[PDB]
Amino acid sequence: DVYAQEKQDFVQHFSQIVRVLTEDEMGHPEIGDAIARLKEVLEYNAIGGKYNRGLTVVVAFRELVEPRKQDADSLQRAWTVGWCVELLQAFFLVADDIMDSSLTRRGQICWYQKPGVGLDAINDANLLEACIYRLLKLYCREQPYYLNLIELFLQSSYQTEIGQTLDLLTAPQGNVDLVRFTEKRYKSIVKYKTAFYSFYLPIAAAMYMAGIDGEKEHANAKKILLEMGEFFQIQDDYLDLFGDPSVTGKIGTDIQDNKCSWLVVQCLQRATPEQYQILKENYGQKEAEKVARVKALYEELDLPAVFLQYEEDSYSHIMALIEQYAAPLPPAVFLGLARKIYK
Amino acid sequence: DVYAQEKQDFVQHFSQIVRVLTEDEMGHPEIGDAIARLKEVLEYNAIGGKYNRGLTVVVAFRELVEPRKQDADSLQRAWTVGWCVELLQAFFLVADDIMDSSLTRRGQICWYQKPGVGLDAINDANLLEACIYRLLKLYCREQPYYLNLIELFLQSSYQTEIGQTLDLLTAPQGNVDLVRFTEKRYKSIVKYKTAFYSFYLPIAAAMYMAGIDGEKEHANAKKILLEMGEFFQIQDDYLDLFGDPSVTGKIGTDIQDNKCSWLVVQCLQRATPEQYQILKENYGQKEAEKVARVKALYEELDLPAVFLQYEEDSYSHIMALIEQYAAPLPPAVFLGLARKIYK
Ligand SMILES: O=C(O)c1cc2c(-c3cccc4ccccc34)cccc2[nH]1
Ligand SMILES: O=C(O)c1cc2c(-c3cccc4ccccc34)cccc2[nH]1
Repeated sequence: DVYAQEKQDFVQHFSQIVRVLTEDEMGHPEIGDAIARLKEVLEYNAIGGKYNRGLTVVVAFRELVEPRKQDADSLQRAWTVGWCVELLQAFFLVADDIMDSSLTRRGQICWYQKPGVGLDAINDANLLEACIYRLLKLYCREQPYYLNLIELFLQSSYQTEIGQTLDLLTAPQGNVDLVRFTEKRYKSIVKYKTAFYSFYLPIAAAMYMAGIDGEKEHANAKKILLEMGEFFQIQDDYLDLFGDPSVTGKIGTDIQDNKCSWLVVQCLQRATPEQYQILKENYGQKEAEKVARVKALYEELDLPAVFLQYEEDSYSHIMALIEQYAAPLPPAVFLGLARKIYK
Repeated sequence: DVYAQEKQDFVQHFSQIVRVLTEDEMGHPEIGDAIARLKEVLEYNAIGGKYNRGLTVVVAFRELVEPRKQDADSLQRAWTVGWCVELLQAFFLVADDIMDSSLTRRGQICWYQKPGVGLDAINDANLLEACIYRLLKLYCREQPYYLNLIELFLQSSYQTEIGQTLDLLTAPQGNVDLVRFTEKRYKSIVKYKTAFYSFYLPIAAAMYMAGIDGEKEHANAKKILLEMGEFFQIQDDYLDLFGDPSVTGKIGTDIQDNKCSWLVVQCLQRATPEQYQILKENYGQKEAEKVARVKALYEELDLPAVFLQYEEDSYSHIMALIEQYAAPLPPAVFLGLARKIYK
């Protein structure tokens, strides 16, 4: 795929990002110790993932911009804006792992769990966020899209933070309540906390870099991308349990962690008073036996079949969304992304 | 003073800020619960202080802009940018109180310590930061200084975060070391963590709003304001101990909290090997007797006299800085601020 083609150049560019960001202690030797800590924070948190969100900027750039205008400088800017997306995610992950007491992230121990780090990781998360705007100034200050990119990264941080607030209010640690776990609530959490920054932001960033700044074009691209975001998170909640972890790189911690998953939401909708009481008793419990009972209840309520009928309607619908709203953008912009998610 | 004159109108404008920020759930009823939490976060954290940093924007605006151009709309923008400074501080305080395990802030319990809040306050701090850029867009999008304000608020967040990193590395909780407590380190911490956002940011924001965007003018104003910032923090560290808390609104928690204070720094400089060992044994201890021994050592080393000779040299020096670097700005811009700090 077009993602694997662009990966190597993109991952190689991280060294440049780190160099340019650590080139602040040249004239200001006084902050050197802080800059060394910033480097360590970048290396641990911005590296070790799939880089899919960041690569989406680069892939979309290649497809939106005329090959003739894709010079050395424009590509460097595309790889930087791609890394800004990856930094925005690192900032979210570092902080979210603190708030939900996570132990591991991308196979390794969470940054905040590292000895000597702890709650200092809050400042580290803030620094990761600050790096975006430093990189945008260093690389894009002179571009006609500079302001659009700044506003886009700010609006996406804001939407994600609203999504995170909504998530925290729905699943309060200690105040365990399944009444709050509605489809309307789930869809809003997914839209604000995940779909905007993961799907709309990288394509939207690529669009502005190509000079596509029209509100209607951005509204059209957003209608497609937000639906792709809903599907992705719904599919990810299934794979957390009903998915053979050979393919993935994570296992079912959602039942024991008391998460507002798409599974628990459908389970509640299709529940009899007795079925609900079983879920009420077993969901969110650290006990192995209790986790095993929820899985059995999900299987009983046709949830692997419910997810298949959802996939079916979703495959056709995203194709309808691309058919109707991709123009004037090349449909391959959305299709290349949908292939990675839907297959 | 000119600060007390502008206070009432400024504090009354908070209601408008909260209304405009909570006017996002009109078209998006789905995020209503999150917006209610944002309102509660604003009301608890942005209110209850002296509002000095925010008022500095408004006072400086009144003195920099021609009375004829100070219309209804321009004043609303000045009060909003003043509130953006107050929000930037709320974001820093909420987060810093988490990182150093603070119990109280402005006489009341820290937000994170409130039952049901806890580490959710990290998201709350992030939301407070996001509100700045929302207010700048809502009020200043159409102004020729829009971008300058965005970049100024971003650069100030970055400088404060670097200052906070430097502070955390100097005073690691558990890894108690006085060797790190140097004057060069203290001055860098104060400059990055405090002086930029408290002194340079509000005047600089007022300057851009007046159309004063020149690099030399900003460099001149910064030379004055950074020295005012150094003095302020040095004076504040003294008042923490040697200052009768009748005047202030806080007491000596710096010795027991193991802080890199200007006092402990001078104490180390003027220490014999024996005097250092006493400090090494008693500094950073929760024990009342141990806290009492440090105070006695500071008194012995002429530290109230050392601070007076510092005040003397500082009074003349800031007057020299204003004399030399205020032009073309009215010197009252800096003088009105220095009066509040130096008297
Ligand atoms: O977050 C992960 O580890 C992950 C990412 C993906 C993606 C993916 C591929 C290409 C672009 C994307 C843009 C936004 C979100 C996800 C993608 C497809 C399948 C599984 C995944 N897991
Ligand atoms: O932070 C507090 O509570 C406080 C603020 C002040 C100020 C002050 C006054 C006017 C403008 C300022 C701008 C930046 C920093 C401090 C000021 C003068 C004395 C004591 C203070 N305590």
